[PDB]
Amino acid sequence: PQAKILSQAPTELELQVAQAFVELENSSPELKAELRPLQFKSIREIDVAGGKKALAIFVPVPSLAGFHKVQTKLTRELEKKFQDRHVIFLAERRILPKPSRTSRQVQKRPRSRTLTAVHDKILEDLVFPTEIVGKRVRYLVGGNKIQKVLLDSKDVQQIDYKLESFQAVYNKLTGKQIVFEIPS
Amino acid sequence: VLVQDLLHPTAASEARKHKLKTLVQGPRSYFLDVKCPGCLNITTVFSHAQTAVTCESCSTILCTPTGGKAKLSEGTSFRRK
Amino acid sequence: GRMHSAGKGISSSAIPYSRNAPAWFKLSSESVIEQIVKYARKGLTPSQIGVLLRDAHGVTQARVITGNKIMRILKSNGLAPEIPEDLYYLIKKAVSVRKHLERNRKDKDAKFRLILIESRIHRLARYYRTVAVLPPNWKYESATASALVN
Amino acid sequence: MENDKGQLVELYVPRKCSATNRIIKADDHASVQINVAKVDEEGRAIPGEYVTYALSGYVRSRGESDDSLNRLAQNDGLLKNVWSYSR
Amino acid sequence: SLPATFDLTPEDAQLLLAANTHLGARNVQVHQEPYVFNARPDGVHVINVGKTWEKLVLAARIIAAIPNPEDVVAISSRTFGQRAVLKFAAHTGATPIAGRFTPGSFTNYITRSFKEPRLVIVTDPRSDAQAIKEASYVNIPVIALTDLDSPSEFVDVAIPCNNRGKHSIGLIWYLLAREVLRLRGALVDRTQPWSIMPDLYFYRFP
Amino acid sequence: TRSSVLADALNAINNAEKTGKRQVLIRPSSKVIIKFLQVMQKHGYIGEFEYIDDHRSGKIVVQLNGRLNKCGVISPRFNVKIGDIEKWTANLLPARQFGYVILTTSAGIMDHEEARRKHVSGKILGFVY
RNA sequence: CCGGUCGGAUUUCCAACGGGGCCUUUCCUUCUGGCUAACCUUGAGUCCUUGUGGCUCUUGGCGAACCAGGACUUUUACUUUGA
Repeated sequence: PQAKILSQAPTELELQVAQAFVELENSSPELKAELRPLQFKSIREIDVAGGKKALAIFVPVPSLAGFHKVQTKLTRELEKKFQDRHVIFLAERRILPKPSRTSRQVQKRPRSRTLTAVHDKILEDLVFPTEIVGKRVRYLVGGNKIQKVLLDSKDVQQIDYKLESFQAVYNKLTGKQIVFEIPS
Repeated sequence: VLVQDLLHPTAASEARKHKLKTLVQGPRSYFLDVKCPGCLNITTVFSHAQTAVTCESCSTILCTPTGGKAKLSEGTSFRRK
Repeated sequence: GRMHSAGKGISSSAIPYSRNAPAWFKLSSESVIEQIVKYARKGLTPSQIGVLLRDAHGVTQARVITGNKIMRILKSNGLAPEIPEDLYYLIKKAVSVRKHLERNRKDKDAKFRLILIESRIHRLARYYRTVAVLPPNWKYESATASALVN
Repeated sequence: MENDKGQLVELYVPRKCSATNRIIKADDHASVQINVAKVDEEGRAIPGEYVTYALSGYVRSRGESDDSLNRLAQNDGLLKNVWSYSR
Repeated sequence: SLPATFDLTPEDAQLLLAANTHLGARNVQVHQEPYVFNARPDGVHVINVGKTWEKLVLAARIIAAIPNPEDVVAISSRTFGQRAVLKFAAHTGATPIAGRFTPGSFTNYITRSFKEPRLVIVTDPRSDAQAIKEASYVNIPVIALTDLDSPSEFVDVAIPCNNRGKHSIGLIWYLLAREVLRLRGALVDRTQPWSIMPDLYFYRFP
Repeated sequence: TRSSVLADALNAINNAEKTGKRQVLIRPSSKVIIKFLQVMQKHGYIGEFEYIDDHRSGKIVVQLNGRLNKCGVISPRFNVKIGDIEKWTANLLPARQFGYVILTTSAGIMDHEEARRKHVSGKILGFVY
């Protein structure tokens, strides 16, 4: 209940959300089985432009499909539990470097560990459960370059108030700029 | 014309171009939820489907294939996807 | 622009944009990966499988709903044919014109539509030999026309 | 163009077009230049003030002149709702 | 930058739809496709009248911006216009041209008919292009009364009309002639209607 | 059939700036198209551009000012030494004080003044004025 | 910029233009020896406010410069500088 949900991570600020995890768990008798066997790796906190903060959960990789079946109806439970926050659900990928010409030969890296193959996934989980329908990258005159993410138009009322916070976490993790844009 | 916004084309003209030659291409087909009077069960079906399908239980013909789009049979109802 | 012709048309399917399942799919990968092998035992190509799967059970692409392609699934379960499928169809087409020739001899025309069909087989066979899915002594011949499939 | 000391040493700098930024030389004898009249609060016209447009020789010959007027004028608030970017 | 007194009067457009001037020809060309509102199921296309007035005040903002009011020239060669040009040029001061244009009259100063204008206003540039083509040699801007079968080469600000009816050719001169005087200060108030009957500008033969 | 992608990604530009348009549409994009474009953009010859992607190889939509006379490509990419830039530059360019020829060089794709003060050389790629 | 003057200093700051360096999920891939400076280990000499202070003495952990054995590691084309 306390050292369960983590994996070698003693820090109180997620121990309380572990405490928050079991408090919704035991009050959910029809769910406490399927809310049980999950875990998460770590967590981090960052501030947004709405005068408040946000949360990013780090989950071990193959448990992503496990989290997504319950992803909706636990999200706002912490939002009413803890205030002025925004909880984000991210996986935890791994990026091998690129072998230079004069380098000692190791096993050849599969494509799923390449730097441009993590970041395009690290958008897609972050905007769950709505879908991306197209992208554009814009090349300015002053040598700077920002992108643009066309989202879908169905469930966006769940997420539309978080789009400023989304630009914070993606800027912090990468160093890139994103303007979300929902056509009709 | 000499000046035109190529990146935000009008939806009224995109409907007329060829399947390939729009901005980002895609299908113009869909899927139907057809029902038979007898078995009263559902079966998804392609629109331009080229094999004459039948229900799994009520072994009765459903959609004759020809040309470019399949023609449905009579005495049946349908609904998009 | 049509090798061994002079036509210039363009008409294929146009693959949709999303690399995910549609929201109107209500099944599992396990409950669909076995209908592929359930028709492989009926002796079907990949080509007949997918069109039968799409027009009946609504799977748009096995590529996206299961993690693999069709032939990869069939190779893992040992249901794979020996000769690759496209090459086999040029062979079967090549005998039907050959069988016509034992009954016809005053056709100067369709003599010179067989040297075209045979020419596309050496093109196919160089590639399959080089990537090594055919053993490097595979050769086609008129005697091996009436030998390996016939 | 100007020398080491600093003074301009052309003969005289020529007029750029306004629809396509070309350059209009001394034998472009279809190079129209057009003024319109500013307006008054009562609804009259000032006799001395203008807004000036210069159109090249070849945006007129192809026939692309009037649309290039409507594009150019509407940025300066002369018209409203007669030209549209997303065609 | 033009106040609400310059907006379209509901009384004004009552004339235009009465005058049947919102019926284009049955074959658009590729340059005038912004001017078409919608096609009728009969086969005709309906001009956008709110566009044909918005590009009507613009021409008068060019005609009023000239020093000498005898440097405008207005031309027709069809029968249907060559009264309306005269009463236009009557009480404005332009130098009208009716009937036949003689060739080489904007070049070749040894003719007696030699002129050196500042604008040119044509009606039907299909069957009138001699004045169009010669003005291309000597830096003369031009204004036309364009149909939807109108070769719009060399032609700047272009009033969309119906060049088939008889009222509709005349009326556009009249509303142009009404508006050019208001800008000069020769009238008093925008909101008062014009004292002259607009049927004066028409054409009639026994 | 389609052999060089860059060679007709610059043939699409000046073919639709001789007619005085303002924007063009390129297809397919490339990693060496974009960097050729990014050196005609830090010198002012073109405006800005956008990259579509459609999961195959994207298109590009470029915005042209008024300032290009010609941009081009040199098709065997030969091997420029370092004493031989100034014979390539006395032949391709209209005058001695403007225009550029750009190179693929072991420290990136750059123009020919920028390669002088870094003291490198490489293979030729094209020109712009 | 500053000259400050019985053209050369620049106290001193600015624009560019090229170069290092670290940190960001991320570059030589290491090993054993000496080996030299360097942090430190049992701990003071050394001399400065008195020191397990370093400097450096003593045992002891090391990275750290150099020689020597290695130890293994796809291969070219082109271009830069040298003999």
